[PDB]
Amino acid sequence: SCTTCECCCSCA
Amino acid sequence: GINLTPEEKFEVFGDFDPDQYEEEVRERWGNTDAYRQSKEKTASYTKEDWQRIQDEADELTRRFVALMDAGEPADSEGAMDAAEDHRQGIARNHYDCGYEMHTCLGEMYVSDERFTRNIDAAKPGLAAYMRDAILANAVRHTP
Ligand SMILES: *Cc1cccc2[nH]c(C(*)=O)c(C)c12
Repeated sequence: SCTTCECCCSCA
Repeated sequence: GINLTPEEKFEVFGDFDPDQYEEEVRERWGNTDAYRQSKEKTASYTKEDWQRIQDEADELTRRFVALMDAGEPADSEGAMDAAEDHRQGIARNHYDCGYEMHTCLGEMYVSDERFTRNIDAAKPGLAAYMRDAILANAVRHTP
């Protein structure tokens, strides 16, 4: 996912 | 989109730059729902929104550290409830997330230390605890 860097993301 | 100045970004996150990572996520997932919603709603998000949120993450961290550092296992009633808080507020700020959905987010949480270093800046050895606490939480909350 989302932002690479604060808390959400990408991969399930 | 995100309305923040290079100098202001730091006031709210402190070193985390979305623009630079914006391009990066585009190449990584460049088509995931969780991401599309961020762009979707964030376009409406102002500074007041992110700060109230960051303060939210902080608070969430404060309890994790007080409970985690206490040597309390991540599947602790104390830890499991933390995750509950983690899911509620996070879904409403970026995208409706399910147990299965971000529990996995929790495991890939460690893969890109860009997340861990910004989060762990508050406590060395927490990104991993969040992962076990969050992943475990999804186990019992997923019927
Ligand atoms: C803070 C923020 C800015 C841009 C994009 C984002 N996605 C997420 C996922 O958690 C967050 C919180 C942000």
